[PDB]
Parts: sequence; structure tokens; C-alpha cells
Amino acid sequence: AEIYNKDGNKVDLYGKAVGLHYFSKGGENSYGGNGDMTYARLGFKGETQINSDLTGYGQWEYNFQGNTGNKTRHAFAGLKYADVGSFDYGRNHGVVYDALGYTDMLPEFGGDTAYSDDFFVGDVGGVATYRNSNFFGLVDGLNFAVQYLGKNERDTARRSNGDGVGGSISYEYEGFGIVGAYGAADRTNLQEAQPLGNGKKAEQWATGLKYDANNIYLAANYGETRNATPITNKFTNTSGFANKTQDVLLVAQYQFDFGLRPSIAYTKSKAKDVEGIGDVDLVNYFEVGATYYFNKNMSTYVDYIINQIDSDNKLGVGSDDTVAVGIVYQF
Amino acid sequence: AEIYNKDGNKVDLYGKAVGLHYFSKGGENSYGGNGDMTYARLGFKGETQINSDLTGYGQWEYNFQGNTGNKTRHAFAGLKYADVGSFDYGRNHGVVYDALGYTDMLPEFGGDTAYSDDFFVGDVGGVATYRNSNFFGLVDGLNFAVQYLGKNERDTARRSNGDGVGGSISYEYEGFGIVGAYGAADRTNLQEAQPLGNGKKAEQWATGLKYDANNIYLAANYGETRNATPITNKFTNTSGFANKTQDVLLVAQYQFDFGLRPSIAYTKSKAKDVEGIGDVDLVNYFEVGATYYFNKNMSTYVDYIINQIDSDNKLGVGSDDTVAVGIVYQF
Amino acid sequence: AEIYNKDGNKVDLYGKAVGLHYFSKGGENSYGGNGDMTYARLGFKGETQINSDLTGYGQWEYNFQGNTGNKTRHAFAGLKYADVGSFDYGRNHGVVYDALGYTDMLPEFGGDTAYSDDFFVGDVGGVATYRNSNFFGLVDGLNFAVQYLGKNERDTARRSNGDGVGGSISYEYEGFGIVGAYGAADRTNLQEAQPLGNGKKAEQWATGLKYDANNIYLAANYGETRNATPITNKFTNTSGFANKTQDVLLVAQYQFDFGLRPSIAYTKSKAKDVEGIGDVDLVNYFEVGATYYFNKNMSTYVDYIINQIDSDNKLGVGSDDTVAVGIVYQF
Ligand SMILES: [Zn+2]
Ligand SMILES: [Zn+2]
Ligand SMILES: [Zn+2]
Repeated sequence: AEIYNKDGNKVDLYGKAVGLHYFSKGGENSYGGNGDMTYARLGFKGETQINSDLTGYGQWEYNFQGNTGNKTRHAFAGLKYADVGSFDYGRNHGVVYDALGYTDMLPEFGGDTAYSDDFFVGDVGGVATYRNSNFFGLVDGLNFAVQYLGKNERDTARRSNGDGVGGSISYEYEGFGIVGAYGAADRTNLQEAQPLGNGKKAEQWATGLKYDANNIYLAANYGETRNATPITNKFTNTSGFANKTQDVLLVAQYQFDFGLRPSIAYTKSKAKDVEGIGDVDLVNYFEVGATYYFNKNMSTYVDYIINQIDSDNKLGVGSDDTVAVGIVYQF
Repeated sequence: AEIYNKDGNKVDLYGKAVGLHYFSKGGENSYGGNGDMTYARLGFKGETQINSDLTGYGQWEYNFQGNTGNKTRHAFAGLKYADVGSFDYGRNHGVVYDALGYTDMLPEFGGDTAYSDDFFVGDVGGVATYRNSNFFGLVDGLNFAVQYLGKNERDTARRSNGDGVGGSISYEYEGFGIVGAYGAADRTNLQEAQPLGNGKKAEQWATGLKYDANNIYLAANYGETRNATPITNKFTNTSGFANKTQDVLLVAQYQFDFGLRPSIAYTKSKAKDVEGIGDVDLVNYFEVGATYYFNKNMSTYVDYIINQIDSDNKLGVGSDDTVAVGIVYQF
Repeated sequence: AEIYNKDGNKVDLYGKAVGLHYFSKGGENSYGGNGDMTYARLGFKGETQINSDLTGYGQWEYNFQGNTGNKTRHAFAGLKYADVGSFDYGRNHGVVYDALGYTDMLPEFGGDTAYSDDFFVGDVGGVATYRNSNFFGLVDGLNFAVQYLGKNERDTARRSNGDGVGGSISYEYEGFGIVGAYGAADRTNLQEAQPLGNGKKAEQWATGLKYDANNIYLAANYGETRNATPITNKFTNTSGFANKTQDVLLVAQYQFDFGLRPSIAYTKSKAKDVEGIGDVDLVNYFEVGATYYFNKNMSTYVDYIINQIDSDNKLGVGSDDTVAVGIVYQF
């Protein structure tokens, strides 16, 4: 929904309402919880044409919970020059999300390893991102990004980070996409004080393949982290980071013409060398679900998580299944 | 204010600014308090036409305090089919508000028994509501709704609830409306732990008549609750629910052509079998007030509460008068 | 960006995204801090034409932090009559900001003495403001305002205030503006309980000159306060108000045609008769900075604060420099 178009400036307002309910046994010990999870979104996107070759842009988006959970998701501005690329700064996706966003396609769940405020894998504040598409207008399909992560010292370890760099490479050909991304940063003094996880530097990287054509969507991600994945020991009420993780995400979806979109997926996340515990799974589930698209504005969906986590998990990660049911209006 | 109209999708943005001040003696012991109460509202309403017979819709609205008090008020989406009715899920009005909203017409106050997060009587999160108007297109004026209330377990008893059902019937003829509504739900374990109120099931119901024609508005509500009205003993700092309440609300207003709209009202709420106290009034006042409408966008108002609560109230409910003065811009 | 124009009602939606980073040594002991400070703004402005001579209006604006700091900035409505003036009530600027806003022109910093929730000098809630421009349509350039400040009793002393009055006079001629403003109010019981600052009445006043023409901007402010400037003793973790302050702000800026806008400024704030301390500076710095305007929608900026505060400051006010870098998209 555009609200302004004059002097080469465009503004688009957008938002959605999501009525959303989670079902689990009784649901402290489930994958997703139990109860109401309804929320709304509001944001704008602006693009201004400064000259023939240069464009300016900003974007904001907020999450309002309708059930705590109220969050800015995007807040950034930047410039794009003809074939040199684009620069922007703000709260934006980490560059490793260039890989991980390949499998972030399920109706409600999925994307379990794209934590917010976790350096590079997800929704993070204070990142400057240089981006180049089709490699200086020379090689169509080939894209790359480099990103500087500013130091964020905050009250909790979970949401803090030090100075860091990362980058991504992508190639997109005949309906396929392959991607690799890597990032490293300093850990804050407070993080290194935490019980779990130890090391001066944190690191995250992932690769990915996707196929997005002929009403099919199929994507696979492999990632590894060092000292970067936040974990909590629900038994001893201890927090920190996992020294190493190894994560696999697979998704397969097909889009029927009449608007039904079934989905199957798998997610497995394993921490290694966790202080006190050793090897323990963080995430392990299959997902079967479907979305029904009535049109570009309206949809409903059901998202079942068959949880492979064992009830005897040592970190006390929840072992029960959760199904989400959701109805969505967006503009 | 519509911002989109193409492909049978409409989006309306709306909001208002309310400059608002309350006056009381000195005002801990007043009906309404004392000081600034200014606030703003923002929301959207969308409607998409899926086919000949089916429509999709969503709605969101937020309250921003300008003086804590920041709240989502509506967040829901749903579908409406030609003469079968409508279904929606989200944060919405309880179905008992179908009755109580008859007397919710005063400039600033009123509607004292339509608590938020109180099962069925007001603004509540996690409700699926089926609605039918003109009874399958057969009997004009006759409407009914049934509603399922999902279990909401939260940190305080006041804002939690268990699984529940409710319904409403309404008839609207020659300027009149009559309505009855009823709802029952399980109380959470935490609620039953509270000092005040005891019982496994909570219940609320109300009836109402209104006359809304010839520039007149006249409405009466009677309600009763069991184990559902939140009460606080300000003497002993004790909380819970009233075992029984009996509530009466009357309103009478006339709209002058030149934009003045005087208003008189009465509200009385009595709790019975309150643990330790017995019978005690929660609300007891007369209201005299007026709104001046300059047009569809601008208005000011004054709202005087003559408080009948006695200073010796045993729950320490406040006994002093409050007048509100308010100026409002809306679009 | 206007979204409505029919029946003499106009609504303008507006907002901006600001990617913003502060740089300081290591930055507890700096002027501005250190890290990400990105934020977004959203607001509307409405104007309705009631009759030939009378107009209604409302305005709201919110600040969303993207890094706590989420705030309503404006929320008010009012009426303007042909040559009698205008009245409005809400969260608005104190009338002393009529003076202080002259020097509030730097890219990111500046305006250090226009505290929010500080009676009269800045962003304050619960003020009714009468305003008259060109003195009843008789003397072009000559303007005045009188303002009543309602009592705000809150949990902290810093953000509370009692009943008060203030006013301002302004003259604007051939590119110049001169202004004087004054305000006085009661201090709340809680404020008078604080360690620092003592007196029953608080007072603030300031004068100002500005020159705003030929691509130049030049402004000077002098102010004094009594018992109104909030100060904190970071050594002993003590709070309150300064018994007296004396504040000077100077700014000089030039706007190049091609969009560069260099800026130099000076700010000095001195508290006197501070309980335990005596005479101590609160603010003391030079600013050199520049903004680059690409157009009416896009801009970037750098803002350097050369901090004159001494490391041996007795209130433990921070002594290090801070440079801000920022990119801005607005509509
Ligand atoms: Zn995002
Ligand atoms: Zn409502
Ligand atoms: Zn302001």
C-alpha cells in the first residue's frame, strides 16, 4: 500500500494481523508452548531517487504482541549506487542469515538457528552492510556482501556482542541458489564471564542450496557455530553459549494452483563440548504443515512439530509436540 | 482514511489524539484519579474479497499513553461467508460485551464492568468467535454469536483464564435493541489459589435494552457474575475475584443538531460473599456530562462522576468525585 | 505524505529511519556513550476546518528505539480561531522551549538544557497552551504564548512537577528572531524530599536571538533555572535538582547549495549551590559537525563533541569526546 509517489520518492505502508494459537499437552515441556500467540506488524519502506545513478532508502517494521515480545525488527537506512552496490546501517539481518533464510519458509515455526541479537545469524542491531548484486553488473546471478558488526555491550550476555566482520557469496542460476556466509566477532567481557562457553572470539558460518521454481520450494542448510549459540541449562538455571554447534535444516514445499501449500521440514541442532554436559541436542524435530492462500491478502495455516527431542534431554529442552493454527490478514 | 483500494482489497488507517485531564481532591481516594491522561490511538482495518460469497478481514488497534498503559486493544483476522456468517480469532471483545457495550457510551467513563482480560466482559486475548446476522438471511434483526475462550495462563491471577464457552442473542427492531449473553469458563489453578473468590468455574451473563434513534440514546444493562469480577482489598493489599456480583448500568443521552450531546448515567456494582467482607459495593455513581461535536473529526467533552461510594467502604474503594475534561481529534 | 483530503480534513502521516552510531573511548565516561543508537519515528498531523474562522487539529508522534527509550513525544489536540489565537492540551513542548529551541539545530546532539518531563524547557506531558501570532492580526512578527502546567505526581522526582504557569514573547523581523520566555511551578512533596535542591517553587527562563536567512543559521540562548535542572551525583549515587543553573548555547551553521551543511556550536551549563558540591559544570563542550542533504528525504551526518568537562568533575560528569555518525531517511 503506497501512500506517496511524487518527486521520485515512494513510501509503502504495510502490516498484518495474525490470529495465532499453539496447542501442546497441558505446555512448559513442549517445543512451542501452549496458548495464544496473536500479533500484529506495521512498517514502512521508502525509496528516493537522488540522481540518475544514486538512490536512498529506509525501512522500519515493528512487532506488536496481542497476548513482552514488542520489538523493533527492522530499522535502517542506506544508499544504492548504480553498479557499485549498496550500503546501509541499522538494525538489520546478519549476513549469515543470507544462508539461513533459505530454510526459513515454514508457516509458523522453522528458522530455529536464526536467533535475534546473536551476532550474525538473525535479527541484530548495529550492522553496516555493503551489498553487491550481479558483481558490478558483470556476472548475472553472482552476489556478495560484507558486513561490519559494531560492539553491543548490554545488561545480559545473551544479547551482547563485540566488534566483528562477516561476508557472504551467492549464485543464482536457472531456478537454483547456492550460498555461503561466514562471520567472526569478539565476545564481550560479560559473555566470557558466563559459565557455559569459553573463548575470546565467536564464529558462525553456513552454506545453503535452494530451488524456487515451478511452484516448488526445496532448501537445505548446513551451519556450524563456535561460542555463539545461546543455550540455557533449564535444570540448573545456567546460561551462556555453546562452544560448538552443528545444525542441519531441510525444507520441501509445493504450491497448488488453488492455493494449498503443503510443507515438510526437518531441523536438527547439536551442541558439543557444553561445560558439564558434553554433547546435547538443542533442536530436533520434523514438521508437517500446510498453508491455504485465499489470495495475496488472506491465508490460514496449520503447523505440526513432531518433536524428536528426548524427555531425558540433559539441558531440559522440551520434548513434546506442538501444533500451531493461524489466520492471517496482510496488506 | 483509506490508503488502498485495488483488486477488491481495502485498507483503512485510523487514529485519534485525546488531550485529557482528570480533576479530583488532592487524588488517591477518588473514582478516576487526578492528573494527565492524554493518549493516542492507531489502527487499521482491512477487507479483501476472496470470491463472490467469501470475504477476508483483519483489524488491529493500539493504545499509546502520552502520560504503562500501552496496550494492544484489537488484533484479529477472520472470514465471512455469504449467509452462513463469520469466524475470527485473536484479541477481541468477549461475547458478553455484546450486552455490556450497550451502556458503554459516556464521554470518558462508564463501562465499569467491562474489564479487560476478564474472560468475556471486555477486551480479551485468544477468542474464536462465530457470528451470524439476520439468522442465515432469514429473520432481519435477529443475530447470535457463539465464542470459544482459549486457556490463558499468566503470571497474575487477574489476567489469566481457563477454557470456556459463551454465546449471545440479539434482536433489533424499529430503533430498539434487546440482547442477552452468557459465558462460562474454568478458573486456573493460580486463580483458585487466590484468597478472594473460590470455585472451579467462572460465569458471567448480562441482558440489555437500547433505543438508538431520533437523536436519542437510552440503554439499560443488568449483569451477574460468579467468581469472575476482579476485586482488590486496598486495606489488606489482598486480591482475587468476587464470588458473586450484581451490576446495573443505565444511560440516557440526547444529541442536539448543533453538536451538543448531554448525558446522564448511573452505575452500581455490588459484590456478595466476599471472603472476610460479605457484601460491598465496587462501583456506585451518577454521571452527568456533555460532549460538543464540532464535526466528524473534532470534539471536546466534560464528564462528571458524582461518586455514591461511601468513605467507609470496606474494600477501600475510593469515595471522591472526579470530573474529566478532554479534547479529541480523530480521523 | 497526506493520506486524506476531503471535507476540509487533512491527515499527514510521517516518519523517519535513522541509522545511528556513537563512537567514544572504550564509553561510560564520555559525553554521549558508545554503540548503536538507531531509532525510528512515526506520527500523524491532522487539521479539520470546522467553519470559516475555526480550525481543529491533532498531532501524535512516537519514538521507537531499534537498539527502553520508547516514548510518546507529542500527543495533543486543540482549536485555532481566526485572529484570537489557538488553544491546545496534551503532551507538548514547554513554553520555555520557545526560547531554547533556537539552538536545537545540531545534527544529533545539542539542546542539552531542554530536558523532557522538566516543567517547561522541553518535551512535557499535561500542558494547556494558548498561542497568539501577529498579536491579534495587528502587529506582524509579534507573537506570545501563555501556558498552564498541570500537576504531575509520579514515582520518581525527576519526572514529576506541581501546578505552574509560564509565558513567552517573540518578535521576528527581516530574518531575525528575538524571544523571551519564563515559567514557574510548585515542586512536589517528593521532589522537596530529595537530597539535592531545596525550595517550594521551581523556576526557568531563557532569552534568545536567531538569524535564519540567506542559507545561514545563527542562534544564541541564555537561560537560568532555580530548583529545576535535574542533576545526579554519579559518585554518591545521589539525585535531585540544581538550586541554580546558568546556561549558554551558541550555534552557527551555513547551508551550501549542493547540500553540505557545516555546523559549529558551544554549550555550557553551570550549577551553583549544589548541596555538598557548590559550583559544578553539567555540560561544557564545543561541537563541530556537518550534515549532507542529498534531498528532502535523505541525508547523512557526522557530529563531533569536543568535551570541555574535566575528568576531575565532582558530579562525575563524563569528560571524554563522542562523535556520532548517522544516516537518515524521512518522509
Ligand atoms: Zn527481519
Ligand atoms: Zn475494543
Ligand atoms: Zn517534540
